[PDB]
Amino acid sequence: KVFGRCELAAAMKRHGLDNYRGYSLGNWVCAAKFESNFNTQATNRNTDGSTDYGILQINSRWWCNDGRTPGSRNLCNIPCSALLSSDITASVNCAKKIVSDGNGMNAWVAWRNRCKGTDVQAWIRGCR
Ligand SMILES: C[C@@H](O)CN1CCN(CC(=O)O)CCN(CC(=O)O)CCN(CC(=O)O)CC1
Ligand SMILES: C[C@@H](O)CN1CCN(CC(=O)O)CCN(CC(=O)O)CCN(CC(=O)O)CC1
Ligand SMILES: [Cl-]
Ligand SMILES: [Cl-]
Ligand SMILES: [Cl-]
Ligand SMILES: [Gd]
Ligand code: NA
Repeated sequence: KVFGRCELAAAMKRHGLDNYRGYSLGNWVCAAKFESNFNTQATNRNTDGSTDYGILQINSRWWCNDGRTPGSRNLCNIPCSALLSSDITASVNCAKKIVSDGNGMNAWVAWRNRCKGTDVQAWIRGCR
């Protein structure tokens, strides 16, 4: 599924992401835009053999099982394929554990380089 901006904000807000660990809703929509272009089905292969999955490009090295990332962890206890669903529940619960782990939203390279220090509220501007 490719989400609209307002549609994704209302779904992330309903799953409790708004101000989660002090990160306003604008930071999360911004991250999703530059990680996946709002597409749940996005995948990107990393040079170490791990793969990034879904709207927030979560990372088979540590967070989920794709059966092809040797000696990796599954700390969200999910198949990576669950992170590609039109339902973002798995992606959101998994992101709650990542952003809680010590480095906050710096875990998302595109958030750090394209959202951090900007007018992030612009990303939910006009939404009900
Ligand atoms: C809401 C309208 O803006 C829709 N829109 C009309 C055309 N826009 C005009 C403009 O945005 O000023 C220019 C192109 N636009 C650049 C950009 O958005 O930054 C990329 C495509 N957009 C992406 C989007 O808007 O989400 C969809 C089409
Ligand atoms: C040409 C306009 O589209 C100018 N636009 C500024 C104003 N936009 C317009 C809008 O989308 O309504 C509102 C804020 N916008 C939200 C979003 O696009 O998702 C993020 C910033 N954008 C990033 C981008 O377009 O890639 C900068 C370019
Ligand atoms: Cl915001
Ligand atoms: Cl594996
Ligand atoms: Cl933090
Ligand atoms: Gd824009
Ligand atoms: Na794994």
